[PDB]
Amino acid sequence: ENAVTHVRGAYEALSKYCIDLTELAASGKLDPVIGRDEIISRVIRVLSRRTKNNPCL
Amino acid sequence: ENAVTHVRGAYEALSKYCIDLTELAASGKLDPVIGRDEIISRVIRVLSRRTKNNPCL
Amino acid sequence: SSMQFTDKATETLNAAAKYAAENSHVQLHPSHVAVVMLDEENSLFRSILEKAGGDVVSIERGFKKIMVRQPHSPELAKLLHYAHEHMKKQRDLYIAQDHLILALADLPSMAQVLKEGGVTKKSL
Amino acid sequence: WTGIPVSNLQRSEKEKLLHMEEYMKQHVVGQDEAIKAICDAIRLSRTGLQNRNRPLASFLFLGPTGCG
Amino acid sequence: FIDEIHTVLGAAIDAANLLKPMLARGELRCIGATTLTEYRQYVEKDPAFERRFQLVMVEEPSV
Amino acid sequence: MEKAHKDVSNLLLQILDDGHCTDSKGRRVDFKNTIIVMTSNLTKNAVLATARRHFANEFINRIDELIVFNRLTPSNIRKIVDVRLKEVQERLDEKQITLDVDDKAKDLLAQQGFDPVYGA
Ligand SMILES: Nc1ncnc2c1ncn2[C@@H]1O[C@H](COP(=O)(O)OP(=O)(O)O)[C@@H](O)[C@H]1O
Repeated sequence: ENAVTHVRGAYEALSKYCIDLTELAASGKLDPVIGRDEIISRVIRVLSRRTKNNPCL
Repeated sequence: ENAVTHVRGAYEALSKYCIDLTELAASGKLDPVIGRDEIISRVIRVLSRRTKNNPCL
Repeated sequence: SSMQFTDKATETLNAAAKYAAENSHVQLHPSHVAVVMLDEENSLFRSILEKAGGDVVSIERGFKKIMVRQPHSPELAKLLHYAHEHMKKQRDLYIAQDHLILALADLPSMAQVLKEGGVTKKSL
Repeated sequence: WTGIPVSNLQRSEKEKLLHMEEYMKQHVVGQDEAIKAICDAIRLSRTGLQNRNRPLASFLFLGPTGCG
Repeated sequence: FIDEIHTVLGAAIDAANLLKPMLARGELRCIGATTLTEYRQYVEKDPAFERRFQLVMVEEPSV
Repeated sequence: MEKAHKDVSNLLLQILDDGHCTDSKGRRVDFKNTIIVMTSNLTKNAVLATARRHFANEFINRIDELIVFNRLTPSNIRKIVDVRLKEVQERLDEKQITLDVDDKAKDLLAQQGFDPVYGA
């Protein structure tokens, strides 16, 4: 009984130090982006290459 | 009998940790100040204020 | 358990230990806490009883009779257990003076004074 | 107690080092010139051709990853 | 997504040494986002950084 | 074995010479039966020359074999995706389940899941 009182009264470091962007999009808390169709399709093509596989905005 | 002991052990904290400067001046055991007529009287003209009533030499 | 205290709570428990020296006592009974709070003018324990509708005279007589029948008491360890539960109920983090007052209605030997004085547990 | 069958322990020491280069090529296919070089340092230090003051073998995997 | 990459590549402190084997071997990829003024003084001045980061231009909206 | 200073580099040098290290408690663990392998990333002639300049001079030459993994041959990628799917078939033979894969799905699991400079 005293153990649960002192405490109360993988993905651990990614939720405390960083902010998951997919969590806000899957919950309806992220603003949509309309007009960047010529940039999103280019980032995917960069990650599927050998030389220069890191896009830099 | 157990109540008069804790009381004994005017003011107590002012006679055991601070030296009263006005006591030595009333008995003549304090040297006078000659020449500071424009500085000593200036402190009196500051304590009678509403804001910044703490003059610092 | 993390039973942290505030600045105002330490001024009451420390004064309750020295208050029993004049009344000829050799132990720290939890009944001495309510006596010290009622002896101070415009205290926190007195303002609570005025809003809940309770006679402060009948309550003081209840805790006074328990002190006479008395010869750190083990009862104090049980009082701090129920007082820590009120800290999480009010959505607070520290333990103030009002948190120690709500624990008096949980003990079977201390809730009788609140009933005869007109203090309801649901209204407190 | 462990799990490895008895047939994998009753093999001769002089016969396991000969077929060692052929067993590693079953799952890893592509590095025909790298697996053969692995047995060159193990079979040399077990036949008295290397000083006993040195360990078994000292390797250094370089190049791109994902090969095996 | 690394916002303002010129700080992590050598401002907090220099952390580009621990991220070079990750970006080269493909173990941990990242997306850069910095200013063109700061992109020259931290990427184009290093031959090892230019061969791994590709120039991605962002169009600015008009009317 | 490249994200460190020179403290652990000099300690591993005595293992390849004396064959045992000095323990803090006072032991001499003989490393005569423990193989030492490393993993780094520093055609194949210009790759091994880079790692020789990063470490010490009296350490990169005492290595037995400097096996440098080259690029993946495209003709051998098809033979890799065929032996890996066999393990899935072994877990379904006890339930009388025949997992068949056509020639179209084998090409997608080879040109996408494998790449020379990206990793498996
Ligand atoms: N022939 C193969 N068939 C299937 N998977 C392989 C093959 N060769 C390598 N892999 C996979 O590639 C991965 C390489 O991991 P690796 O980069 O060595 O990890 P680490 O960097 O932690 O040592 C392994 O997890 C392994 O499952």
